[PDB]
Amino acid sequence: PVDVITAIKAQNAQVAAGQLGGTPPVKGQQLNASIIAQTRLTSTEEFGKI
Amino acid sequence: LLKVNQDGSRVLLRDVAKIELGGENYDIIAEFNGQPASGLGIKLATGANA
Repeated sequence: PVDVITAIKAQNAQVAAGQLGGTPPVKGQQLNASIIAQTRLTSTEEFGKI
Repeated sequence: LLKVNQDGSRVLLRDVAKIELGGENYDIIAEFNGQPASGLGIKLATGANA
């Protein structure tokens, strides 16, 4: 079980992504948009595919 | 000290990254008549006398 627990905690999460063009940006930097990383699970499916 | 090498070299933080007394956050920047300024923005508590 302990492994099952770990697995699930690991492959299923949201994570602190960060930012392109973060603050402070570099002089003249001109594109600013968010990073999206690991997203928490949605399906009964995505949990089989663990 | 972050990691000591075989060859007697020390790897200091000073080396691996630049270090400075700086802003906790660089989102918000304030200028008073163009002169640089920092400010206090007071919002009124619920019900207290202005």
